Parts: sequence; structure tokens; C-alpha cells
Amino acid sequence: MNTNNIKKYAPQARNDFRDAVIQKLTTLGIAADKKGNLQIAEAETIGETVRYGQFDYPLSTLPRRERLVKRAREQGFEVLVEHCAYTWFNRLCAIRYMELHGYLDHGFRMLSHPETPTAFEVLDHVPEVAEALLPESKAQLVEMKLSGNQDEALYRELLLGQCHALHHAMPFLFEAVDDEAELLLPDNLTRTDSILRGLVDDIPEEDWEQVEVIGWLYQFYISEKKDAVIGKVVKSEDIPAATQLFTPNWIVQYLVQNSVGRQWLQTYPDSPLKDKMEYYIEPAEQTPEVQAQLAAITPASIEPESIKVLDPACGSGHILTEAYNVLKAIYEERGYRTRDIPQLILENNIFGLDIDDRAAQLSGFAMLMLARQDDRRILGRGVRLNIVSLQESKLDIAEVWTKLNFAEYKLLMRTLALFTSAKTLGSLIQVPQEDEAALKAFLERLYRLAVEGDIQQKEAAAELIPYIQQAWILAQRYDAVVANPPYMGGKGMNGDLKEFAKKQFPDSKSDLFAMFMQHAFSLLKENGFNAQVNMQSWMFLSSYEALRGWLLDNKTFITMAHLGARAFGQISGEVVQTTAWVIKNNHSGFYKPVFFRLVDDNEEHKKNNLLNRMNCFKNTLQNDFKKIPGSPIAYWATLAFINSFLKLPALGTRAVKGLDTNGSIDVFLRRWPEVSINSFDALGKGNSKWFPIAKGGELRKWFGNHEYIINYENDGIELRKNKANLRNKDMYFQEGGTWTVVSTTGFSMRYMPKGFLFDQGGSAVFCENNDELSIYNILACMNSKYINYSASLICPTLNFTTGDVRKFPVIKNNHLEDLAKKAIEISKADWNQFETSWEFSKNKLIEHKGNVAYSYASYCNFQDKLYEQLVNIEKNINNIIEEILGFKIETTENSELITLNSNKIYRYGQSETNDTFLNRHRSDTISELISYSVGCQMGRYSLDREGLVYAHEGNKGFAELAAEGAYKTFPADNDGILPLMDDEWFEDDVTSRVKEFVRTVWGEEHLQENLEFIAESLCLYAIKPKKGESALETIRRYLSTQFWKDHMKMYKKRPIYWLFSSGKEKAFECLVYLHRYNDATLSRMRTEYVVPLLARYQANIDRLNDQLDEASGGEATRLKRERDSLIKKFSELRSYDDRLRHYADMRISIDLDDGVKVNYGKFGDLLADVKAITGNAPEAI
Amino acid sequence: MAMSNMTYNNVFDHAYEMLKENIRYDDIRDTDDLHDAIHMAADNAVPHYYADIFSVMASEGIDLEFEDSGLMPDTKDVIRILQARIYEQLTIDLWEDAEDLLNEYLEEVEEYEEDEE
Amino acid sequence: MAMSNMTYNNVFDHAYEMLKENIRYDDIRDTDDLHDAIHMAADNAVPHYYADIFSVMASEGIDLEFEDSGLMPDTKDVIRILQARIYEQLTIDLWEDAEDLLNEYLEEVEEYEEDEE
Ligand SMILES: [Mg+2]
Repeated sequence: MNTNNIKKYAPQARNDFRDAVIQKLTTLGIAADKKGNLQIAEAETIGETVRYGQFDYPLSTLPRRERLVKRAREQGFEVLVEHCAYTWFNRLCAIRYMELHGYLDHGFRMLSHPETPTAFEVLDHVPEVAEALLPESKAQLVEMKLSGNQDEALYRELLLGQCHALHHAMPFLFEAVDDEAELLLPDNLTRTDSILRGLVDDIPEEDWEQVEVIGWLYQFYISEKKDAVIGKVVKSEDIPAATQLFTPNWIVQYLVQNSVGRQWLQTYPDSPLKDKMEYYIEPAEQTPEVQAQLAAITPASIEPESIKVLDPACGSGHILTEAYNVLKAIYEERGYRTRDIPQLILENNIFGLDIDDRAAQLSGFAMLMLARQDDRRILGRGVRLNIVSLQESKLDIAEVWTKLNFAEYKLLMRTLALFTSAKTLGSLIQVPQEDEAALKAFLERLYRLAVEGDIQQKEAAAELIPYIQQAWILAQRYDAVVANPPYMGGKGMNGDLKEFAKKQFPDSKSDLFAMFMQHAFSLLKENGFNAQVNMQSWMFLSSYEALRGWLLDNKTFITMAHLGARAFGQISGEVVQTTAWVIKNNHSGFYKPVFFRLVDDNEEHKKNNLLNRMNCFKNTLQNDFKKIPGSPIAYWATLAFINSFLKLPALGTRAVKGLDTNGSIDVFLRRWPEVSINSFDALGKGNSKWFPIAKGGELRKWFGNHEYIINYENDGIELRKNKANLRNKDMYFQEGGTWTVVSTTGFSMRYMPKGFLFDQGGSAVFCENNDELSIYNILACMNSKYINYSASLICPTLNFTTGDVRKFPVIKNNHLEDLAKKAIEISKADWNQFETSWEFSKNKLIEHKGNVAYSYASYCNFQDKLYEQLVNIEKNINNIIEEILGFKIETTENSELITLNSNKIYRYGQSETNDTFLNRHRSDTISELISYSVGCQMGRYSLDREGLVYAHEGNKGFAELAAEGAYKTFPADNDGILPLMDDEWFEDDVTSRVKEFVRTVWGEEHLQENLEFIAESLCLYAIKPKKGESALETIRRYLSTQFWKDHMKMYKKRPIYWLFSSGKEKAFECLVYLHRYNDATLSRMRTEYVVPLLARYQANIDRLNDQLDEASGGEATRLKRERDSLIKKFSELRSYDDRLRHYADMRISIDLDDGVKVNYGKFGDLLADVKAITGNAPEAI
Repeated sequence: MAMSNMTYNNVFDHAYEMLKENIRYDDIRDTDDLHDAIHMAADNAVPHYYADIFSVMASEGIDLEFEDSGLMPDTKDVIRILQARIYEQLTIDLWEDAEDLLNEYLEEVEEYEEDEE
Repeated sequence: MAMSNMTYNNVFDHAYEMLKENIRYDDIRDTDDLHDAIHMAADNAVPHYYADIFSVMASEGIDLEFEDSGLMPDTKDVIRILQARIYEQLTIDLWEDAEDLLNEYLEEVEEYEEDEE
């Protein structure tokens, strides 16, 4: 509400301000078009009356208006419009705050009339306000009081008089001399219909009682522009606009107490401020050498006037207020006059800088308000202020130093040249110290020329002061820096900024916050304190390894607090992880850093933990982090782990990156089921056209993930034309190990046999020619808990690459080889029990005998035995070595998971765990059996031999196989087309052959029991149970309803058996084998399958006509319904026959090399789910 | 609120009772007049609460596939299709066993005719 | 089984994870090439158990009226229509937030050039 009011009022207020400014400019004669070209109106005056639109401005205002045009020559129209709008908004906010605080000379509110809305309190108190502000015009104002009118700029005249009165001690916002905005006063702005009444009414009274409203106006009022500019990358326009945010006060206090308060306490132990601190952290133990060095370098005592504080990003100014409060407390401890303390603090105790003029003005206003509320001699004398910075430098010469009444000339020219392109470079511009003191004397000369001399001397001094002041401020060599660098994202990467970073230090040129940290270190004197906060993503990246090494080589840590995530109440901030740290400039090799881990804690809980000071790990050195490569400074890691990390050798150049392709993977990579086996390399040697490839997928250990095929004809000449990378064309076709570069969940390594290729996604490791180490030992080590934890710790981002794997330690043993061999054998045995692997041999339910339930129980027992054996082997291999040293508990449940299809948790999701897995799984098994049955009917599999039987192209050579005797126990179809209906009219009905298959496999003694078991098993999960029906009807319903979906899901939208369907009513459905499709298939389907069906429908239609007529009665509703059923089917089948004839007249020839994805769309609206496979809607001729 | 437990058996029992009420009130005497008597009996049986409709389809006793292609509404709302499926199933079930009530009412009215006096 | 408590939020989370995995695996570096990725992510996310579908349709987050008339299947089954509705809802919701992942992946992969070494 209170905070949301400013947010909801900022956009319309800003729009109204901009519209008023542009309207007043156009009425004056300054107009801007879409292109931005100036449209200055002609300055043709008839004489003593300017011919403007509707206003008659005085001639004296004509030159000043020209200055605005001059501004148009030097700055954009939008820039000046925004500046004027901000100036007016700031002035109105300041006067409203002053009148609400009731600290005026006359104590009367100006804009708001108490107990009288939309009026002014000064209207009744005209003489008192007049004599308080402008006595010389009091009587004339009294005359206006006699008129009871003139609500025009006369009120604005009184406001300007009040501003001139306040200019005596507040010169940075209100100016006694005539300003440029006085010419551009909005028309009828004093009227009750203007925006002033809206400002008065919208802003309540309660929200003025807060002290952070300055930050609210700083941030919320500009949030609309930040949202507008977040869409596109900014280059040099919105550098300060997009870097505005509020900083919580408690972290500011914590940093301040550990930066200056800690230094103040360490300067002399006799400081009684020990009980005055709450966030101070006392070091516990240090080596005597560093203690002696600190005692030697620490002075006995220093004066309280030597404190130097720098705030490169003051922002709202809360840090300035906190520093002022701390300094006031210190001076009160020392003992000084309560009135001169603010003066001396503002003189030589508090300093700050920024990039935005608005932030500087707001900070100055807040500081002056605090001084007024604290000091009583202020606002009557005046004092210089240091808030603004990085102002533009004018190139006018021969006039600024002409009135100077003249070594310093060269320095002045140099500092004038430096401040030209200052907005882009921010606060990173530095000035050598040697030219500081004399420059300061130059400033004093300006103070000697500020009031001495005529108006020209004063103007020259005012023009020359700000740059000298900024240079002196930035060249103070402060001893304490407390600031939070802004956050730079994708928009922060600029070409000119990158060039400047390259010109500057390139070690940490990736991000701006690192450069800010480096500059703050540079601008800090010896034995200084630097307390800062930043994001977490600076200690776990390869780029910052050199930065971390430099930091640990030249400086030392003092106190680091891991704020972590869950900050600011978890509002926005997709990356809210952050850390705070305090660094001493002195180098301490054997220091004892102290770390506090407040991660994953809410703000209230984090504050409670900080107050209680728990979870402290002061049990690490500073050089110990150098042991682990990359210096990943961590506090939870024990010293034993660090010591043992370097005691073992790591993998050398045995890791090799995979090959790369530049695109068009759709024409190279295809799945193995959809190509001929003659061209396959793994099966049927003789032609090298297709080769296995490795890419890496989900989590899987020791074996698996064999499902992709690449084209490598003639060592590669087709893809050599592109020549993407062809990386390492020497280590191919060799056994070794493979692992996934992608994140997934964890880290795992799998065996890789001969005749394989590896891609970028899956990187490969090969043993040397005669290396002592063995591949099986490496596989055993890489799947261990220790290596998993090390990999997780080194790269939390989960981006395992070649450079991050060449440092993992490896051990040497002998039992690990046989353990790895047994694990690989078990994994391969588990992987080779499904149809999706090219080593499938036989189903697991037909190799037993007896009853179907007995076979299912045997299968379940076999799976359980495999699972138990692998669990025991994993436990043994974990307990065999375990480094025979210290170890930690299971980091995650993922690191202690067994990856097998037998393990139901890994198969049916690790989250859900219910008893329904005892049913669903069962159903699945039965489904697979049915699929195998079809494989026997189509000729792909046989009950005599093992493995694939026929998978060639064009249905050529099948006659030879049939005559030889491959299919003798269970004969296969000859046409290659399997009909699928709801009647036994055809001899190729799938249900009948399924029954025959079951009877052949399990005899003819308990066929009914087996059929009942199958039907009951299917209805558990696959389909919905019905009221009453036989087993055969359930089988037929499953085949006609829930078989196409399961097959299409198993092969992942690359079907092998294509489905031809008639349409809405299932009048005609057929399955066609892809590998047995010649150019004379459609004609046979039309000839011997469709026409007899039409004849049967016609012969059955008329017979039921007489049946309904005879004995018509209560059954007439039950009857004749089939008569309605057969009417639609006949017409649908006739239309399908017409389409089939049209397509069969054209002899279509297909090629398996193209792939299912393209070949599936060459038959129009004859197949099923054309869009779900090809991706585009089918085209109808 | 969003949780309910209504089965198809409750709907069938309600439809049966309403059919008996209709055949008693309207004095149905011929088989061909039963159609409308059944139709109205179905109309005040399909629930309008979406939770009840979704719970009914997951119960036991109702299939998940239409039998007549002429009873599918031409709309874009999924509630209408489910309601039409329930209506068709109820119509089939009620017409399956409906002559019993008709002949019972006929024999009762014949008994209490009292020689048309 | 019948007492299944599956909500639209779980389906959306699974689809989001699958989309992230697919975009990481395929390494797509353009805005207009995300159609295939989102199609693949949405296809392999809808459930197949009828009880799960009926529990999802009664959850919070998914409406009951189609927005496009071209996505209506032409069949006599009711599971297909519900699955198509869920697929369309998931597609819209995921396409609502899709540029963030692409730009994040691009800016992350930009920092691994190694100066072509
Ligand atoms: Mg055949």
C-alpha cells in the first residue's frame, strides 16, 4: 500500500510531466519530431510583442530560450525533458516534505491548506508569509489579497522566494539567481486542475513519517523506465538507469562495524566501545607471528579526525547515514562539542560518489535534513557538500582562466580532458596521487575567487570548482570502502566497455562487479578494510581461477558470510544467492579465516542466526585452499579430505573430446530399427554404411544407451564436405569408457566396446599403449562415492568437460577389476532382455514351462536375484577401499541409487512409491508378450532360431527363407498384411493366431486358464474392466483399442508396423510390415481385402431388413440398430476404396535410407496420426 | 469442494425410481409410449457438477466409447460429450429391462378395474 | 489405481524439466526453431492411465473449453479428446515462458569459447 502507492503513481506522473514539458516547449517554440530534428519556431517579433502561439513572453526571455536551443545543440531533447521533469519533481517533493515537517520560518504549510482541500494556507496569512519571504513585495501582494484572485505564478513567485531563502544553506537544489526552469514554468500549474492537487491527494500523511521514503522515490519512481529498457540491451544511455536498487540496512551495519568499528577497536584496546557493538566478530586463535606483526604495525592511538570512508555507490544514502551515526558515536565516546561534530564530520570524515545526479541530490537532501534534526547552528551559516560526481566537462577556454587573474594550467587542462567521456567509464577513472595536494590548493584558490571579484570571477569559479572537487574526492586514498557493486546481466556486455576492460586488467574483465572489486582494492591504502557483498557465482568458475589465485597471493581473508539464497523475502531474483566478505590489505599467509554459513535461511531466521552467531567454522588455514585445483574455497570440507586429495595421481591425456557436426543432424543420425541390417556394421559384416555412435542420455552405470546410428560411408566423404570438426580421427573403433558431458543428475561412466564412435555429448577415455592402470579399475573408481562427491564439489554447475575431468584422482588395486567385470556382466544381462536392443534373443516367459503364473513368478525371482546381487556388489566395492581414511555420509540419495530396469524405483519414478507398482508392472509384462506374438506372425522373429530372422528391404529373399525352413513350428504370413477386425471372417485374424500361439507354447490342457489369466492381467492397468465378456473378446478389444498407442510409444514415434485405417468408424484396419513393402502392395490390399468386404456388407445389409419387419415389437429397438451401423460403414469403405485405387494407380517406391519421418507423409490420408509423426498436417488430393 | 464420490449405480437407481414415477403418473399403457417416459427419466439423472461427472466416469459400470455416431454433440465443450455418453448408457440400460414395470402396472390396473366402476 | 491424486502442476513440472533437457541436448541456437523442441516436450508428457486423466481434468489450472477447432480429434473415443485438451494447454503454458531458457543457455555457452583452444 504505502510502497505500492509510489509504484502505481510514478508512471502517470512521469507521463504528465513529460507531456507538460513538451507542450510548454512547443508553445515556446521548441518542437521535436519522431526523427528528433529540431523544430525551433521562427524568432520573428513585430516589436514589444512576441508572436508566439497564444503567449506574449517578454523580450528579455528570448535569449534565455535560445540557451535551450543551445542545449538542443549539445544534448538531446529527451535528456533535457527528463532532467527538467526530475528537477520539478524533486523540488516539489522537497518543499512538501519541509512543509509537512513544519520547520519553516513562519510554520505555515505552502502547498496544502489544513482543513481546506485544494487551497493554500498562505492565502489567509498573506501578510505574514509575505513579510517572512519577500517584504519588499508584501504591499503589492496585499493588493492582490484585496483582489481575491490571481492564482497565477504569483504563488510560483512566492515559491521561488522561498527557494531563494533556502539557498543560503541549501545551494545544490535551490538557486537564488534566475534559473532556466523559471522560463519553462508550466501553464496553469498552480490551478486546482493541475497535477499539484493530484500530488497532494495521492500522497497520504502517514507515509511521510518514514525515513526510507527517499529510497522509495529513488527506486520505485524509476522502476517503469527500468522495465521499459530491460527488453533491449543498453550501450551508453541507461547505464545508471538500470543499476538502481535498495540495500538492506542490517548488512550495511554489519559491514560498517567490521570495517571501521573493527579497525577502531584494533587501533587501541582501551576503547570502551566493546559493549557498544553487536555484529562485531572477535577472532579466536592466530599464530604468534601474525599477532606480533599486527601489534607492530598497529599504532598506539590515532586522532578521530583521520577516518576516511569511500562509498563508490551511495545510491539512496543509507550507508552515508550509518557512517555518520557511527562517527558521531565515536566522537561522543572521545568527547567533543555536540554542534561542531557534524561540521567536522562533513569536513573530513564522510565522503561518497555516485553516477546519477538524482541519487546525489537525494543523499544530500537526506544528509541536510539529518543535520538540521541534529544540529541547531546549521541552516543559518551554510556548508559545502560533496555529493555530485562525473559531471560533463565544457570545452570553453580563454574565458574561465581569464578571470582567474593568473604548473596548475597543465593539470587543469588534463583533468578537463579526462572528464569528457566519463559517463560511459563510470567510477573506474583514477587520477595519480602526486597531482592531488596542489590540485586541492587550486580548489582553495577557487574559494578565494568564489566571492572575491566581480560577477565574471564568481561565474568562472563556479564553473571550475566541480571538476577539481571530483578529482580531489576520488584522490583521497581512503582507508575503508563499504559498497555493493551493481548487477550486470546480458545488457551490461558492451563493445566499448569490453574494449576498456581489455585496456584495463583482463584477469577479471568478464563482469563489472569484479572490476569494481579490483578498483576498490586499488583505491584502498595499506592496512585497509574492504567490506563488500556480491553474487555467489564468483568462486566456482574456471574464469575466476586466476582471480582467486591472485586474491590468495596478494591479499588475505578476514571474515566471510555466506548469505546464500532466500534473501529479501524471496521476491523475484531468480539468482538471489549472495555473499559478503571483509578483506584486509595486509597479506597474511597463515591467517585463520572465519566463515559463517547462513544459506537457505529466511531473512528473520538469518538475522536470528547472525545475532546468535552459530554455525562457525574457524578450522581452516589460508594456504590449504591451494591444494585443490582451481582453489574452490569451501568451509564444510575437512582438512583430511584436502590432504588426501593430492596423495593420488590423476588421469592424464587419456580423456579425448568427441567429434562435432555443424548441423543437419536430421540427415545423419537415425535410430537403428528403421534401417536394413545388411548396411548395419554391428550385424552382417560386408558393407560399412551405418555405425553405432555414443551421445549420452539419462543416468546409467556400466552399460546401456545404445540407440543411435550415424552414417560413416567410405571413412566419411559425404560429411567431410561440411568438415565440421572431425575431431581425433585416430582413436575410433577402440574399447574404453564413456561419460555424459551434459548435467543430468550426477556423474557416471560406462563401458564402450569396439566398433563405436563418440560425439561431443559423450566423451571417451582410452587406456595407453602399455599403461600400468587398467580400464576396469578406472570404471570401478569413477563410480565410487568418493569420486562422485569430488565431482559434485568441484563443479556444482554440473558441466563436466574434458578440462574438468583430467584432475580426478585414481587408485590402484586388484579386486576392483573383477568387481567391475561382474558389474558389467550383470548390467549387460539386464539390458539385453528387451526388444529395443539388437542382442535380444528370446522372451523371458516362454523359456520356462508349466503354468503362466509359474513363469511370471520365475521371472520376478530372476529380477530380484539380479537386484540383490548388484546391491551386494556395490556394498562390497564401497567397503573394499573407501580410501581407508576419513569419509562422509551419503551426500544424496542419487549417489546411492542402483540403475537397473529390474529396480522398480528407477523404472517407475523415484518419487512415487505405492503398491500399485505390483499391478502395473505385471500388466506391462503381458503387453510385451503380445507384441512378441505379432513379431512371430510378421516373420521378424521365429520360435526355432534366436535373434532377428528377416529385416532386409523390398521383401526380396523371403521366399528362400520360407522354403529353407526357418518358420516351421509357427508359420508366418505370406502377403505381409495383417487385418484387424471384430469378426472371424478372415483367416488372418490376429486374435485367432494369438490363441494358436498360446496353445502351441503351453500345450492344450489348460488353455482356458491361461487365456483367463491373460485377460485378467490386461484389465488391471492397460484398459478398463467391463461387465461380462470372455477372454477372447477382451483380447480383441485390447488389440483394436490400446495396441497402436503402446507400439508407437515403445519405438518413440518411429513405428515399424504401419497402420492403415478407414476413418471414424473402424470399417477396415490393417498392419503392414515396413521391411516387406514392395511396389505391388496397395493393389493386393485393394483386390483381395476390400472388395470381398464390400460384397459381404452388401449381402448382410438386405438380410436384416426383413428380420426387423418380422416379429417387430420390444426388440425393434435392439434390432435395426445394426441396420443403422452398416449404412455408414458401406459409404466410408466406398470412399476409402476410391482413395486406395487412386493411390495404387501410381506405383510408389520407398527407400528405407530416407527414414520414417519423411517416408510416412507420402501416402496422404491413408495412414493414421500423420501429423503426430511427421509434424505437419496431411495434404489431401 | 473439488472432491466428490458418486458412482454410476446411484445414477442408475435414481433413473429407475424416476422411470417408475413417470410410468405411474402418466398412465402408460403401450410399449411405444415408453420411449418418452424413458427419455425424461434420463434427463433428470445426469449430474451438472463437474466433479461428479468426472467421478462417475471413473466408476465401474460405464464404458468409454460411443456406440452410435449420431449422438455426439457438435460443440467445443467436453462436458456435453460426457453427458451424452452417460445419457446413452442410461437409455440402453433402462430399455433393457422396462417391460416388467409396464406389465405389472397393466395387471394391477386390470385387477382394480372393478368392472369399470 | 482409481484413488489417484495427480494434478496439472505435476504434469507441467515434468514437461518443463523435459523441455530443459531437450534444449540442452539438441543445442538449438535460434528463437524460431523451438517449435520442434516444444512439440517433443509436450508429446511425451500426457499420462495414459484413465484414472490419472480423470484426476487431472478435475484439478486446478486447466479449463474445459477448446480454443482451436482444428485440434479436435475425429474419433468415437473420449480419452483422445481429453488428451488433446491437456496437450494444447501444456503447449500454451510452456510457450508462454520459452525465451528465458534459450537466452540463458546462449549466454552460458558464450563463456566456453576458450579462444578456439
Ligand atoms: Mg496376410
